[PDB]
Amino acid sequence: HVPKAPGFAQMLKEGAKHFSGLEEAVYRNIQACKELAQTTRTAYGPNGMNKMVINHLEKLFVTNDAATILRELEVQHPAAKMIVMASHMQEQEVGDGTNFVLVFAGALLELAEELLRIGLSVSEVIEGYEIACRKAHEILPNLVCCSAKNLRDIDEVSSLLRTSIMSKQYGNEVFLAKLIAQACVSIFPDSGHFNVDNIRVCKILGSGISSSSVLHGMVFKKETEGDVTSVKDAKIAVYSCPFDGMITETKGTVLIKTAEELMNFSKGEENLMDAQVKAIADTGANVVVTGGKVADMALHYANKYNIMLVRLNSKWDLRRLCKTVGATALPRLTPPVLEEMGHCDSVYLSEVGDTQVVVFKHEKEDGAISTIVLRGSTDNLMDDIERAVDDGVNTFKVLTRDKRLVPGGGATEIELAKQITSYGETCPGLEQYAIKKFAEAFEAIPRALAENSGVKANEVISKLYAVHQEGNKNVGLDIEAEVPAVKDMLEAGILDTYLGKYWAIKLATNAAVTVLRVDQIIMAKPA
Amino acid sequence: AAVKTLNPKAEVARAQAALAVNISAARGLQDVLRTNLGPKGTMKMLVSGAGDIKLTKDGNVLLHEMQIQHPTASLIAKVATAQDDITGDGTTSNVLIIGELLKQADLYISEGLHPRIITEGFEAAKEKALQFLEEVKVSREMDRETLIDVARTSLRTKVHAELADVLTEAVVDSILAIKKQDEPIDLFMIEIMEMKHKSETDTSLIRGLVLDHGARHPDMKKRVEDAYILTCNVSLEYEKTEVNSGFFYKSAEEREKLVKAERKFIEDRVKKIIELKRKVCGDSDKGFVVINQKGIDPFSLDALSKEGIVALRRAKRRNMERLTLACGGVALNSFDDLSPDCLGHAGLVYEYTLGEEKFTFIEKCNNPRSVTLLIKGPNKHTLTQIKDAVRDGLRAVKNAIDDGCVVPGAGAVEVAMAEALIKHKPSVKGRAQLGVQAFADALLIIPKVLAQNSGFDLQETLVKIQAEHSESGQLVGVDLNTGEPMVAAEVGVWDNYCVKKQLLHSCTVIATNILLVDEIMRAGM
Amino acid sequence: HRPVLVLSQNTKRESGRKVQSGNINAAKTIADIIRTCLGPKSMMKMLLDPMGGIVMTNDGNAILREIQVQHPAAKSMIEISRTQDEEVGDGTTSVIILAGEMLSVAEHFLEQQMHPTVVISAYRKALDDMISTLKKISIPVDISDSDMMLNIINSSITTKAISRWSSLACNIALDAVKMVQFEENGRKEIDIKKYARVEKIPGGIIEDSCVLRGVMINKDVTHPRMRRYIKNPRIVLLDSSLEYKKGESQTDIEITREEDFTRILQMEEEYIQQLCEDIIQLKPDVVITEKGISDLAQHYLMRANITAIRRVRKTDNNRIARACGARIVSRPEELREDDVGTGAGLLEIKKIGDEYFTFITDCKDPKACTILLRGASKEILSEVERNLQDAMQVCRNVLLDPQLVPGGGASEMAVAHALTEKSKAMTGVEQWPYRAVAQALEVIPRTLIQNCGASTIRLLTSLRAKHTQENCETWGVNGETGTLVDMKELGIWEPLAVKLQTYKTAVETAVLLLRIDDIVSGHKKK
Ligand SMILES: Nc1ncnc2c1ncn2[C@@H]1O[C@H](COP(=O)(O)OP(=O)(O)O)[C@@H](O)[C@H]1O
Ligand SMILES: Nc1ncnc2c1ncn2[C@@H]1O[C@H](COP(=O)(O)OP(=O)(O)O)[C@@H](O)[C@H]1O
Ligand SMILES: Nc1ncnc2c1ncn2[C@@H]1O[C@H](COP(=O)(O)OP(=O)(O)O)[C@@H](O)[C@H]1O
Ligand SMILES: [Mg+2]
Repeated sequence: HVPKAPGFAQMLKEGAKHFSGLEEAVYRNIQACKELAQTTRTAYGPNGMNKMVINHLEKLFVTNDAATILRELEVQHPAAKMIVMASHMQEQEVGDGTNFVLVFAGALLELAEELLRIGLSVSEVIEGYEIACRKAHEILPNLVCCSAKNLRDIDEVSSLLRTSIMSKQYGNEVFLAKLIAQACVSIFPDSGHFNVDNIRVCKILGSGISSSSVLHGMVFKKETEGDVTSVKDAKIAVYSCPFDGMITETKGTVLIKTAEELMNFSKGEENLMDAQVKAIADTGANVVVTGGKVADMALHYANKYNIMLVRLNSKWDLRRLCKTVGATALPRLTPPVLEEMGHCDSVYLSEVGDTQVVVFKHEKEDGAISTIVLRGSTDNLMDDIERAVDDGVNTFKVLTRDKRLVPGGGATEIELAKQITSYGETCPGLEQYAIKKFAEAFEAIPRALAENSGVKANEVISKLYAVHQEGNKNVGLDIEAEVPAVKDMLEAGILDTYLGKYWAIKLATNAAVTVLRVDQIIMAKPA
Repeated sequence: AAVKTLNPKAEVARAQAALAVNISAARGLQDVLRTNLGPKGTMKMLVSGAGDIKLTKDGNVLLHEMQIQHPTASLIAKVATAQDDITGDGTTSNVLIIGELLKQADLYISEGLHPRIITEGFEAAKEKALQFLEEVKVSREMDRETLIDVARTSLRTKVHAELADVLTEAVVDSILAIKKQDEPIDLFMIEIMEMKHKSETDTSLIRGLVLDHGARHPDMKKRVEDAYILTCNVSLEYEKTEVNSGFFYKSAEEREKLVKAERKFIEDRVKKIIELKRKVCGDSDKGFVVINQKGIDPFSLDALSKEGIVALRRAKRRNMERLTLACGGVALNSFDDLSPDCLGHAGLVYEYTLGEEKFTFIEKCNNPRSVTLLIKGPNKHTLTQIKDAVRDGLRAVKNAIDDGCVVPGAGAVEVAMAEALIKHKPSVKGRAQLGVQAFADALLIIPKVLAQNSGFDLQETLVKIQAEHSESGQLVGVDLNTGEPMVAAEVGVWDNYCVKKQLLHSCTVIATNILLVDEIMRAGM
Repeated sequence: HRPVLVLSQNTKRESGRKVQSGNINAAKTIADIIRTCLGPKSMMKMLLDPMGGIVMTNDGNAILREIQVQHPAAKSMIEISRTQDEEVGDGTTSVIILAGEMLSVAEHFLEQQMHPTVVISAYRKALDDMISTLKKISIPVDISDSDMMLNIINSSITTKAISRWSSLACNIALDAVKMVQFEENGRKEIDIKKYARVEKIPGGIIEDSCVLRGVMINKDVTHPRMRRYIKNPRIVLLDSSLEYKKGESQTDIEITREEDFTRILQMEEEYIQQLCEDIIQLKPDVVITEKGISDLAQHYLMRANITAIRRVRKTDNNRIARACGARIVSRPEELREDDVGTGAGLLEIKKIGDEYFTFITDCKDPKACTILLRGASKEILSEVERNLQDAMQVCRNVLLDPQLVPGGGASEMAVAHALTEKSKAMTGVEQWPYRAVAQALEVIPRTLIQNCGASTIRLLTSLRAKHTQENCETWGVNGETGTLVDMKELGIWEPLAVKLQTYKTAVETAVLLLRIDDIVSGHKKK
């Protein structure tokens, strides 16, 4: 009775799907990336909300940073992965502004559907977006008002680091700015390459955030196996070999032929190990840190000559200790150390938060490495502050590469929305519609700041263009209370990552163009 | 797809997809039905789920009894149903034009052009092809030798030309003795009976009627000469009252007086019949035959057998119309005005039994105006060959009488119609120049299929036929024996005017509608 | 097994932005289905039904009736096109595209933290101004003119599949409405569903299809002795039977004597002769009833030369009562001279394709006609039947309201500039959703150029500039060529009742679907 429609020309798939056209491929890639823009719109800004995200391993991730949210969400849409990998490249390049890519490119594709369904196809939206993107990189040097050049000390960088902290830790914006100032400035390479790997975070479970501090050195989570825990001289000899003797590598076999070789073998092994431990006690060492295991005879003479042993099973933690005390990891067993010793000020042990730690505390010569010891009530809170700390470390690397800053908090995106609209009105072609839609994509970025603050964004976005009458270029958003009456950004001190704003516009424009180039999708059968 | 969003169990086809569905299905029905067009075609054996053999090659019987489940194949089967309903022949040639109107248009739509531009050229070509058909029709004043050649063409394309010489004398002579004086010929006056007596080449034309039932009494006469036909619609059997009453009697002797009383109203109808046999001067043989559409009880059959009246029962509805014209009597519904004026006449009424199945024959009428083709096929599938050919041949000679002009034969129409569209192809003055070329190449499949089914070359035959047409004025055609271009108006190959008129109109609208379909989908579950 | 103590078992709950923006995507989906079935360059859409048939059509109402959706907001849009099909003829598709676009611009303001009651209150202010604008740009129609009414119905069938036979379908649809324009008491009524029967017969050509001046039925004569060709018959319509049936009682006869059983069977024959003698006192020619006729009733009508039709339907008896001027009686002994349908023309029992058809045509002044459609098959004859239903209802709207609106995009852009100039005096928060109604009306000239392949940027800029001046204001989109031609030269005119019902149903659909913030599914009823 009822007939059906079979395959027509190329239905040769064995369980796969095929998409072609503007409605089946182009418009469905837009609506899929629109849901990711509305997902992280709530967690954008200083008034953003956290998200308890549970991955496949049934563990909890609660954060307001959009970079670590997409790493736990198992997205299966192919065009949605293009806006996830574009936000991951913002984290690898500058380390801040990953939420800016999801809002800007999410608004670029949303306004692209309002252009393909109204008029010209993707051949002019792509060419219309690239014209306005090149002009967007010309206004950004003209919007620089301050610079992070004068007085590079712990007082000036405390206020310059408040913007990256208050966007994820709004209430703890003052204490975390001081902890990130005493750690980033202390590891300065004296006008050289700034390394973000030289700042570690030791999560200690215990009291609140007021007990957190920064120690000049390294803090581990291991034991001593001895009784020499009080060391004040701190002459550190670093070894990468296991501190248990010297065995061969091929087979290893003791061969006894008479009774004189059997009885003297046990006493000959103890005298061989005694001469090696006392060889480092004559050089003045106090702390001997090894990488491998340690025999029982090595612990007998370590406590006899009163030297402290530190076991580091990790090999990447052993390389960071050599940059801390200024030593060299020796692959051979204990030599007479000439000049490759370490030199610290105080190596001790203390039980903080029911966790016995080993602290290589530098008193006077403080700047070789820094470790921020965070204290939190939960283990999930210490992970969110560590994400806020690592965004502050990556902000200090941006100011090392480029000291320029632009007024954030919405003051930059309105001036970018005004100048691109001036290029769109003076364009004598049909591609001027995509240029005016490129400026409206900058309009939705302070719109997400007002919706998270509980303010009506229509009255917020109306006052921004009213105060930008060709000469102000600095008024952003005052989201501290309702009925905004928005003020200046240079006076409040909200300005951060001009180089972060430079790569975020370039990566989000190339992400939206790459989606619009996709006209035909051929997927396979998933497994 | 949008239909997949709302209804996930609803398949769909897009613009370039639904065109490939309809075109590939039109070539599927084209490649099957092109092997049976004309006299040189091949027979098809159609077996259903029961196991009966249906051996035929008519285009309407092929499309109906075929295991195909396709929406495009169901659209052509609806157009092919109306072709065999009003004019008979022209069903196999109907599908090949639709299969070529979509194949020739596939070469232009896939090469950048729009399907609507091709449909604009089909209408401009159909108007010129319809005016050209009115110029090539030949009026021959409906001669009885012209109707032989018209019926010979339609019968040879359904039988192996040994029965076509027999069935031509049974179709033409049956259609002439129905109506005169320019009256519309009713095809219900010809009864089609299926026998099994001798062989397939023994189908004769009974000038009267053949009834499929015989006498229901062994004492009745089997052969009655010079009989009177009394056509009745009364019920001679026992019928109860409409109000349910029931008898009431006291004694046992009063019970038999009620059985005699309940049959008194029945026997009064029988006394009206046996008195009519005495009022027609019954001092001779004077046979009486009652067809009697309603059934007769055996109490009245025993009463009529003693008087010498043959009585039949349980006839058909149209037997009171065919026998009324054949016998010349009046079909009565009551016995209140019985008279010899309502009686019929036949010189011979006899019966014959074929395996406990009697057949009553009525013959020797003066002006019957109603006949019966007596098909005597040996097998069950051979009866379906002749029945599908008789109703194809009777509708062929009916259109040649109602229309005063006869259209020429196999290739004398389609070749000249395609060449007339080439000279009018630059007359459209627009983007529809290629639509007339696709319509002209689709009409040339009729000389292409008939040259392919005869074993000759397809392209070498069409060159010589179009050369003899362009270098002359005669409508030359295809020869199914030698392949040389021969004129169809002189060799005796004709066709109907209404068949070629409806082939240009039914195939054109169904091609302009299929090419404008782009959303084949299945929803409603 | 202890069951879990729950509340509202086996149901779903959904609220927030997933339902407000979820009903928009369900309405945008149906607008993309019939988007290629609006202009004159539209294409057919072949459908498949579970009954086994095939629906190949391009009308927006017949497409959505064969689509079974599971979304509740998608079921609302199907009932919108059913409402437009029952009110006017050619006003359905245009509503589904317009309601999908007014909800398309409504989804933008729901993202701007605007309440849905603010957008609806701006939609009701825009709805009251679209009705007042169409009455200012209208034009009075002379309904007595024959050639003026042919141009109105030609504008409605240019979209449909009968645009090829435009010279024939305009004369059939106009003459069908003018015959059924009946007025007994002081009230004018046009019934084109009960009196304008569209009978289709497979076979013949479409050019031979014409509207008959009378009715026809697919019924043969009861007896072959009866005449099949009467020049001027006196048609008497009956309702009761001419047989002897069981009464509505508990009648039972006790037969004791011998003469009693033969008397009952004679009284059944005399009862039929009593009613057959009562109907021949007026000397009729054609007797038509709705119930059975016995053979004894055929015997009296045979010798009186009466042609009897047996089992005509009830809907066909009411249609022939208006064509011949008869009265359907249900009592043979209560017949009067005013119940006889005199004035009927030639009655002929023709045969079309091995089937008899009773033709009652050539009437003097019939109040009901029958359009005889003949085509290639039943597939395309259902298309012409659905297109003539949309061609006769657009002629009914002019006879009830003789005002024309310039269609083809000129109607939608004349109000889009009227709403734009009227929005300058708002000065409030409802000004911006008021501007989106004028931009949502522009999707109707947007669809006329996307179907013919014209440019959507170069044409909308020139068409919006034509409505800036108040002089011409009737410039629309030529769907045939693809340029901008004035509608006073093309002749594309739509009635007022089609354009008013299009705007009134598209706005109120957006009123209903914007107030929906919750959906509960999974409960049973009684
Ligand atoms: N004190 C403040 N006042 C107003 N706006 C602020 C303030 N601090 C931060 N913001 C805004 O919050 C936003 C946070 O963006 P963020 O999510 O950090 O981007 P990314 O994900 O690229 O790091 C910035 O765009 C900034 O404009
Ligand atoms: N004797 C003949 N010689 C040449 N052509 C013939 C002859 N008989 C039939 N034909 C051709 O065969 C074609 C098909 O005939 P037929 O099968 O009866 O009709 P259809 O194919 O429509 O069922 C006709 O168009 C006719 O031109
Ligand atoms: N020749 C033409 N030129 C421009 N527009 C046309 C032409 N013919 C029809 N149209 C437009 O096509 C549209 C068809 O609407 P339609 O789908 O018939 O509405 P409904 O579904 O209510 O019948 C009309 O609104 C009309 O403006
Ligand atoms: Mg930040």
